Amino acid sequence: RKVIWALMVIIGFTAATLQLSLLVRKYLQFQVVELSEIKDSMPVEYPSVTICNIEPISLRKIRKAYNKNESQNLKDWLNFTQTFHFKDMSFMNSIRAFYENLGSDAKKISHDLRDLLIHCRFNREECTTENFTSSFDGNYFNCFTFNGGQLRDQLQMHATGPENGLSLIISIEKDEPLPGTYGVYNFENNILHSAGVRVVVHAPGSMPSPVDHGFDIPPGYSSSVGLKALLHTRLSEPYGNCTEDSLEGIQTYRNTFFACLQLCKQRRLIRECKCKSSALPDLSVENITFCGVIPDWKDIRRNVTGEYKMNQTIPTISLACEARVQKQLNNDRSYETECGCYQPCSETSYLKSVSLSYWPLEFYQLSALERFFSQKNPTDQQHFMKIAQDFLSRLAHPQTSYSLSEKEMAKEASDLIRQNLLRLNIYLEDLSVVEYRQLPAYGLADLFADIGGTLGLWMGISVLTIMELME
Amino acid sequence: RKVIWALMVIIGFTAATLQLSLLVRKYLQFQVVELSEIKDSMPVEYPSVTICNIEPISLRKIRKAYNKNESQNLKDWLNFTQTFHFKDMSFMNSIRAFYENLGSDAKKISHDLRDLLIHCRFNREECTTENFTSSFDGNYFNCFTFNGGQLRDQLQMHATGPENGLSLIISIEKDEPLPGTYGVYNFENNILHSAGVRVVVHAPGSMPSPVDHGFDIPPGYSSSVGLKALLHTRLSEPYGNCTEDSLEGIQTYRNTFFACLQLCKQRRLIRECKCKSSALPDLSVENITFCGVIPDWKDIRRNVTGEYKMNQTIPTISLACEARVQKQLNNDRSYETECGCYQPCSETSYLKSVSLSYWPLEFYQLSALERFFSQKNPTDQQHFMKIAQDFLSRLAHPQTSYSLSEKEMAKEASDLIRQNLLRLNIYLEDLSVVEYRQLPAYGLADLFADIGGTLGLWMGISVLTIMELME
Amino acid sequence: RKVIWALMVIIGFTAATLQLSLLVRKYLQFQVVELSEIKDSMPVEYPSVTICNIEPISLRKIRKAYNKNESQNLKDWLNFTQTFHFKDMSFMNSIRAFYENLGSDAKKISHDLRDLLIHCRFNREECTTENFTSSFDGNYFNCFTFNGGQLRDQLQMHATGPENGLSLIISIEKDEPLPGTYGVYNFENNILHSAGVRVVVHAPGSMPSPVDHGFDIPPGYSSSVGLKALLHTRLSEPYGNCTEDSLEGIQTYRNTFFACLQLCKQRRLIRECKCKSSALPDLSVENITFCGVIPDWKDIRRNVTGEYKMNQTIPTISLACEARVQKQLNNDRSYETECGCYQPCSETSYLKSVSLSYWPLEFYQLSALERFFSQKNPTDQQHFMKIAQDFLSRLAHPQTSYSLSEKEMAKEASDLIRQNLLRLNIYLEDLSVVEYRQLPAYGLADLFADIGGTLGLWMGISVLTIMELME
Amino acid sequence: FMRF
Amino acid sequence: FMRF
Amino acid sequence: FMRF
Ligand SMILES: *[C@@H]1O[C@H](CO)[C@@H](O[C@@H]2O[C@H](CO)[C@@H](O)[C@H](O)[C@H]2NC(C)=O)[C@H](O)[C@H]1NC(C)=O
Ligand SMILES: *[C@@H]1O[C@H](CO)[C@@H](O[C@@H]2O[C@H](CO)[C@@H](O)[C@H](O)[C@H]2NC(C)=O)[C@H](O)[C@H]1NC(C)=O
Ligand SMILES: *[C@@H]1O[C@H](CO)[C@@H](O[C@@H]2O[C@H](CO)[C@@H](O)[C@H](O)[C@H]2NC(C)=O)[C@H](O)[C@H]1NC(C)=O
Ligand SMILES: *[C@@H]1O[C@H](CO)[C@@H](O[C@@H]2O[C@H](CO)[C@@H](O)[C@H](O)[C@H]2NC(C)=O)[C@H](O)[C@H]1NC(C)=O
Ligand SMILES: *[C@@H]1O[C@H](CO)[C@@H](O[C@@H]2O[C@H](CO)[C@@H](O)[C@H](O)[C@H]2NC(C)=O)[C@H](O)[C@H]1NC(C)=O
Ligand SMILES: *[C@@H]1O[C@H](CO)[C@@H](O[C@@H]2O[C@H](CO)[C@@H](O)[C@H](O)[C@H]2NC(C)=O)[C@H](O)[C@H]1NC(C)=O
Ligand SMILES: *[C@@H]1O[C@H](CO)[C@@H](O[C@@H]2O[C@H](CO)[C@@H](O)[C@H](O)[C@H]2NC(C)=O)[C@H](O)[C@H]1NC(C)=O
Ligand SMILES: *[C@@H]1O[C@H](CO)[C@@H](O[C@@H]2O[C@H](CO)[C@@H](O)[C@H](O)[C@H]2NC(C)=O)[C@H](O)[C@H]1NC(C)=O
Ligand SMILES: *[C@@H]1O[C@H](CO)[C@@H](O[C@@H]2O[C@H](CO)[C@@H](O)[C@H](O)[C@H]2NC(C)=O)[C@H](O)[C@H]1NC(C)=O
Ligand SMILES: *[C@@H]1O[C@H](CO)[C@@H](O[C@@H]2O[C@H](CO)[C@@H](O)[C@H](O)[C@H]2NC(C)=O)[C@H](O)[C@H]1NC(C)=O
Ligand SMILES: *[C@@H]1O[C@H](CO)[C@@H](O[C@@H]2O[C@H](CO)[C@@H](O)[C@H](O)[C@H]2NC(C)=O)[C@H](O)[C@H]1NC(C)=O
Ligand SMILES: *[C@@H]1O[C@H](CO)[C@@H](O[C@@H]2O[C@H](CO)[C@@H](O)[C@H](O)[C@H]2NC(C)=O)[C@H](O)[C@H]1NC(C)=O
Ligand SMILES: *[C@@H]1O[C@H](CO)[C@@H](O)[C@H](O)[C@H]1NC(C)=O
Ligand SMILES: *[C@@H]1O[C@H](CO)[C@@H](O)[C@H](O)[C@H]1NC(C)=O
Ligand SMILES: *[C@@H]1O[C@H](CO)[C@@H](O)[C@H](O)[C@H]1NC(C)=O
Ligand SMILES: *[C@@H]1O[C@H](CO)[C@@H](O)[C@H](O)[C@H]1NC(C)=O
Ligand SMILES: *[C@@H]1O[C@H](CO)[C@@H](O)[C@H](O)[C@H]1NC(C)=O
Ligand SMILES: *[C@@H]1O[C@H](CO)[C@@H](O)[C@H](O)[C@H]1NC(C)=O
Repeated sequence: RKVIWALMVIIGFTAATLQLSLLVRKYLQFQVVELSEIKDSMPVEYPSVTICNIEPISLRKIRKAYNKNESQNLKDWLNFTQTFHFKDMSFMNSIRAFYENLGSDAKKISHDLRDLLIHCRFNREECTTENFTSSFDGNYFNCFTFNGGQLRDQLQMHATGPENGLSLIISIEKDEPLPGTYGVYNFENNILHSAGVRVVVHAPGSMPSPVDHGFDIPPGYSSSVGLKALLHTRLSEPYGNCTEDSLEGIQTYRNTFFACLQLCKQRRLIRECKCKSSALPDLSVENITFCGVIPDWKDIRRNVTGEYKMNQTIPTISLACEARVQKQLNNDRSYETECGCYQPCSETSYLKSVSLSYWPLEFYQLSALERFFSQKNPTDQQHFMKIAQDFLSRLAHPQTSYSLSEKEMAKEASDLIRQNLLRLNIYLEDLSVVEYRQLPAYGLADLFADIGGTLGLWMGISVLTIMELME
Repeated sequence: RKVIWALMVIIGFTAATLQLSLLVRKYLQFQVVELSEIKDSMPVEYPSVTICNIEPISLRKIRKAYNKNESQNLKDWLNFTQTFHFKDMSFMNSIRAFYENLGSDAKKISHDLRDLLIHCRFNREECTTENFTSSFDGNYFNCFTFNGGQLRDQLQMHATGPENGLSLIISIEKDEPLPGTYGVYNFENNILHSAGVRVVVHAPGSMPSPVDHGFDIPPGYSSSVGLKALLHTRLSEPYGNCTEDSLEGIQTYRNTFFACLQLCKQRRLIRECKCKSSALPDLSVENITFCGVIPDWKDIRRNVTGEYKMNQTIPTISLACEARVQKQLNNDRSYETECGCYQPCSETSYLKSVSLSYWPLEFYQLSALERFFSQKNPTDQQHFMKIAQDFLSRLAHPQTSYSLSEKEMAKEASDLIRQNLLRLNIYLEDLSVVEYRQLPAYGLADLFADIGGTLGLWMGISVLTIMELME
Repeated sequence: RKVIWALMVIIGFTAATLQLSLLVRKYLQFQVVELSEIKDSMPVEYPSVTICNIEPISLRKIRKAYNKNESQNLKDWLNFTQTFHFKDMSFMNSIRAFYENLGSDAKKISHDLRDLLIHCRFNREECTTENFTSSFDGNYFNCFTFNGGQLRDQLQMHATGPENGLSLIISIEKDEPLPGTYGVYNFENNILHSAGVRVVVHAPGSMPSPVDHGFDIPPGYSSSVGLKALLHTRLSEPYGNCTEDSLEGIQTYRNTFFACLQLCKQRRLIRECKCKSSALPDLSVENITFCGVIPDWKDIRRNVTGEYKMNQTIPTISLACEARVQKQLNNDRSYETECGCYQPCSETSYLKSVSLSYWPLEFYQLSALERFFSQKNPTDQQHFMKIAQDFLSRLAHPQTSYSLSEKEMAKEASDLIRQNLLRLNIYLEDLSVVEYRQLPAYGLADLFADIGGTLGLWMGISVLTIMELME
Repeated sequence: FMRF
Repeated sequence: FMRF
Repeated sequence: FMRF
């Protein structure tokens, strides 16, 4: 009768041990699952807000330079870029090439936060330009970061709504050009030649991507960006490969996958060709310069010896190589696994809802302009705010109904103000952070809970089989 | 040989019972997991839509009051707030203080839905002002709620798209001010002094939060708000602590966590200081009045006895106490666990996508204005629609190409209409509700499924151990 | 003593087999769970972008027709739709009825992509009108689809940002009407009578729903639509009932649930009444025509015999039947289970974030207009771009500061350009696709892992019970 | 859809 | 809230 | 980037 006993015991043992092997195999493939939960009690970290002027250059500083005699380089540069033939003519008829081939003048022409940010107010407390760290970005020359993680440790929202949040009255400084001057529309550029502010609401301590990640905002409108905070926490080894590292770039940035991809693209570009792209994050590696830098362009323009014929092609080898490598990188994602890099173990993103409204009312424009002057403008009678304030002040102090002229003055003041000024509120709609946490699909505690009951008896029965077998 | 039997049985029993204890412990910690599924067949409940005018006061009613002699209080109030010095001078140079210190006049100055809502159309059926319940909100004086859960039980969308949804042609009634009058820009206010409509798309039967949860919408644009419905269902005891209760406030509201937090903030403010804030939801508790109410401000302005020097400071103790408590509450979330309150067991939220377009075309402006008059305006020749309609009607009935003047008339009509009028569509993009349901991570049925197989045999083997042990 | 043995064995067997039955029952209900994970390496499929002009007709072609003598039908149609009384007077005072009752003239009046799309640029490479497939939609007459899945197989984004994405400079061709002509505002229409472009960003190869799924975009603004790709993969039988089929409509479309619902609504409408709706997708079934087609309207207008009194009612039975069936379908979702149809096993959706900015700067308007002419306009001196370009060219070539007139010319050019022109960027913000995959809640491998350990021993003990029982 |  |  |  023991034959049936042995056969059924063997069959049961094989079944149980195959089941246990299947379980330990399921654990061996370290699967993960993303669990989303709304945490309404965890403190919300206010993001980092990078504001850029969509128009990089300022026509006011340009006009000032022509009225003086320090614009010669620019006057040379234009005279150079528009006399010789260049490949990618659209690139060096643009402003990025102007930045690359002469950087100091580009800085001297770019916008300043003083002139740009006219009023700032965070968490019901006044903030100044001292809360914004400046940085540079080609085609978005000057970009200023509030809550950049450098001046102060970090900023937190304990309150929702646009009242408890960043509020920026910004003048885009859209100034009328020189009397006989018009800019060149770079048609290979999908983002520039627009009036407004490019805002990047990104994770605190992470480098901004004004081109890729920014959203633009128009003048003459109060635009409110309500944010919902998403916290994506990942698993390190062995379940995943995220690390709590920090990107290098120019300055230590909190790690984000896209920013690291941009940095490794810049490094690959630096390796393949001996130049660097102003589209990608800066790296400041000696002696690497910008791609599309004609080193002797001043000498070429200065036709000291007549080997440079009119409308002659200029090589620009580095620019072509950069274009080739950028095309290969943009049309193929295989590089993403070479420079590797990893997702941040903890990442913070934001769902932004942008809603705009007509701002400011013609009723409040005079009271606005009064304070904007009283705080920021002691000079420059030839300014929009001043011409607008003259109209509004003669309306409010004539010394019934608005006359046609009175109406014309009010309308001209409103057009000036709303062509130049915009309010931008950035706030948390709710303090409930939506957390996507990566969890082990088959935890080790789960393995123990699913094997121990079998294993405790079946190791003993294996010992029984041993004793019955060879003794 | 039985010694090995006893030892292996004891080891197996300890392993199995430790495994069972681990399982029952896992059940003892009543974990929950949020499961998201797209339900394409459940009926979608159309939200509650609260429209507010971003400009609380109406300059038309103000001008009418000055032309009459019932504005004296206002004429006194201004004369008071601008002669004496007050702390938080920005607060009582604002309109909220005007509301608080004299409410009836603020109501008489605020906007009316008749004048505000010019055409309404829901689910391809005409709707009037009778479908909107009025309510009051400081700095957003009059706020009108469609589908507020009071007039009718609830409203449902069985069809998507902007055709089967709310459509509101709203005139913001942006009227030119008095000939020599300008408003005061309250720079401690990040949302006002803007032209448009503040729209709150909130869960049906839940109190609106025009400041915190509203999104603003500009005049002269048809803005379409497409909604995707999210249904978050939570677990009651013992897994969670949500309840299907209802907030009290002024009127019974469907419970939402943020609204309850605002109500308990208002109650804490009522307890700590003996006043109430117009920023927070109203409570109407006798004999509590608004913070920032100067009870004898009429007597102070009426300088019957000269103890009130020019530009003298006025105490406003209650306003300072309210500011202190509000600052402490806004900069610290620890209060959230005192007033407790709970998330609604079932909550409805909406992902809104707002897209605007230039409205109305100059082609259709005359045909629009004709009906807006024919339905709503028998009076007020000194109105924008009337002056605009005169221009358009003389264009369409001169009695080729537009002349410069004809062009000027068309442009002036278009500017008037698009400064005052806006279309707002609010609709469901899709009827697939995204439901986040909280489910027991380790259900009791799961506990039984994971213990019973062991337990059935191992209670019997425990009985065996008993019999072998003491008998 | 064996009695206790038998009783405890029976109890354990019943417990274990009830547990196994509970598990196999849990498997029998083929539950599914949606698991969301962010895949950062899978290639992202660029969507299909359908641009429509919010104004269906073009006033320029209308004026050209009146200047010629081929507008007679239109001149008849208007003369007919106004002379006689019709039910739903708003419908046949609209443009959809004009399309339905005379289609060829509606096509001849509608917008052409040449005139509409002025500059296109995808993935940093120039694209022309040859990349857009035309299609027709009542009230959105001409709708042009980029990446429609017909001209080329499919398009992929390997790069983020607005630079590597679709960029469309579109002229809405908003032309001033005839000198004494005004359009009729159809107040039963919540989407028309607006200036802009209706953009549908939909799954590649899926029919566009410009009304239900489109979002509108205003002229004079560069609007950037950043897309986040969501991939929802479902389970076929037996867990679900999705299929990888293709809708028929006019042309083979990739299956989407909403589009199939619209098609089955159109089929139900074709069955119930013998006509077809221009609101729903076209089907082209002989001999079914459009609902609201008055077959002899030309004969009715031609009052050859005086049985048609002035202002007499015209029956329009088919239009009323279509309205009845559409109302019943829109107010009741029970039809959704009749025509059945299924969700696509694999579906692609997009979270779009639309941000607009003032475009183009007055600095770059001349350089823009120069190229727009040099590429697209050899004729039509009576055009906005030409009048605007005249102003800008006399500003830039006068042959200091702008004079009042110079300022007036600049402003008039800017108003023309920004009334007619708009830039639209559509791009992927990130290449990380959020994938919601439906997974078996209780997989068969899980059933085996949860039963085998018990089953291996307990079938053997069942054999033991057999042997002990009847032998 | 358009009057005079 | 409004001056002259 | 700008002509005359
Ligand atoms: C670039 O600068 C050169 C000067 O080096 C300009 O050439 C001059 O043009 C003026 C105008 O006719 C002549 O009177 C001078 O004799 C020229 N100088 C030369 C040829 O050495 C040239 O026109 C400028 N081009 C641009 C596009 O600015
Ligand atoms: C904005 O910047 C100001 C000035 O840098 C900050 O004010 C300082 O805050 C620190 C603590 O963070 C204090 O120790 C200093 O005494 C403050 N100085 C002044 C002049 O106020 C302010 O905290 C910053 N605010 C934000 C939100 O970043
Ligand atoms: C650079 O200089 C050389 C000589 O100085 C120029 O060559 C002359 O150009 C003029 C036109 O201004 C011609 O009339 C002559 O025939 C050319 N040759 C000589 C020997 O004079 C050349 O054009 C200049 N190029 C630029 C770009 O300035
Ligand atoms: C980090 O872990 C991720 C896990 O997703 C790896 O991503 C995979 O990389 C392989 C490499 O050939 C690709 O084929 C897969 O398509 C990637 N995604 C998967 C498997 O979901 C990644 O390679 C790891 N290493 C780094 C440096 O990121
Ligand atoms: C507030 O009202 C008082 C009136 O009680 C104003 O004082 C008057 O000002 C006029 C103008 O010069 C004088 O002619 C009167 O004699 C004043 N009456 C007094 C002092 O009792 C005061 O100017 C008003 N202030 C504001 C800001 O409106
Ligand atoms: C808008 O309000 C009108 C009037 O209050 C509602 O019309 C009434 O609807 C009820 C049923 O809900 C009927 O019993 C009445 O006979 C109707 N009266 C009139 C005059 O129409 C209408 O239902 C409301 N619509 C919405 C969407 O709230
Ligand atoms: C309140 O009234 C007192 C007296 O009626 C005012 O005090 C006088 O103010 C005038 C200025 O108008 C001075 O010339 C006098 O010297 C003050 N004293 C007296 C005894 O007349 C006081 O200014 C008034 N304050 C306000 C705010 O109206
Ligand atoms: C209701 O249940 C929630 C569960 O999340 C409780 O929230 C926790 O409250 C404690 C109290 O000190 C906090 O420390 C935790 O941070 C909260 N969140 C957790 C644990 O995720 C809440 O307190 C319970 N009671 C009420 C009235 O809400
Ligand atoms: C529609 O067309 C008819 C023509 O068939 C118009 O009727 C004519 O109106 C003019 C203007 O007074 C008269 O001189 C003609 O004698 C009429 N012809 C008739 C009656 O056969 C009619 O006015 C047009 N209506 C509209 C709205 O366009
Ligand atoms: C846009 O359309 C053009 C012309 O139809 C496409 O260019 C062709 O692309 C195919 C391969 O897709 C080549 O075989 C042809 O030689 C190309 N012809 C020309 C004239 O360029 C272009 O690929 C399309 N681009 C997109 C993004 O759809
Ligand atoms: C269709 O034609 C008939 C007759 O041709 C019209 O009937 C006459 O209308 C005129 C008005 O223009 C009246 O004065 C006559 O009394 C009517 N009867 C007769 C016998 O002439 C009828 O009005 C026309 N209807 C339309 C819509 O054109
Ligand atoms: C395909 O499967 C879905 C599963 O959700 C079915 O949807 C259910 O259909 C029944 C039919 O009466 C409804 O009562 C349910 O409300 C639907 N949703 C559920 C159960 O979640 C659908 O009917 C199936 N067939 C088709 C053609 O879609
Ligand atoms: C770059 O050029 C400079 C020339 O001054 C040289 O000193 C330096 O060594 C070069 N860089 C490297 C990495 O050699
Ligand atoms: C300059 O040369 C390019 C090609 O070499 C040509 O297209 C362009 O028309 C030329 N311009 C002038 C002013 O000669
Ligand atoms: C508030 O004041 C009134 C004065 O009329 C008084 O009757 C009432 O009792 C007071 N409130 C409370 C709660 O005592
Ligand atoms: C009023 O007093 C305040 C401070 O007490 C001062 O700042 C202000 O300038 C004074 N205004 C006038 C008109 O005296
Ligand atoms: C529709 O009418 C045409 C008339 O030419 C007829 O030939 C055709 O058969 C009809 N359709 C059907 C389905 O019978
Ligand atoms: C035409 O008849 C309708 C109703 O039959 C009426 O409302 C309308 O006013 C009439 N119009 C004219 C011009 O007679």
